[PDB]
Amino acid sequence: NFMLTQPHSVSESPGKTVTISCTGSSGSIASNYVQWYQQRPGSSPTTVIYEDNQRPSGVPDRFSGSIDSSSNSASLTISGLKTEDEADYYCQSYDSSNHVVFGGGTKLTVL
Repeated sequence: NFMLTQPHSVSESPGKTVTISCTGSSGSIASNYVQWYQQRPGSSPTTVIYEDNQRPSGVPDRFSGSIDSSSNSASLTISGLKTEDEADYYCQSYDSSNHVVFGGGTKLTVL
């Protein structure tokens, strides 16, 4: 029953850098690839990271993904924060049965 744990909320001011973490529980974060999605209200999720740290074409380079095996976590880091970045973010991976697992989500507020 691999699960992904995310904090509810983060906030930061425009131009600064914010980090959203996603910690593996009942399994290792490194066993399967982590994706990150941006999602606005009533809209489908947008991929901002796949395969732990790959950006889809078009996604600004201020979005970066990483893995910290020592904390069993993955992180989405957003630098040079913009107002348009205010949104929900979900990490996502797979359990030992290759079924999809989502983090609980984080709301980013740009102050």
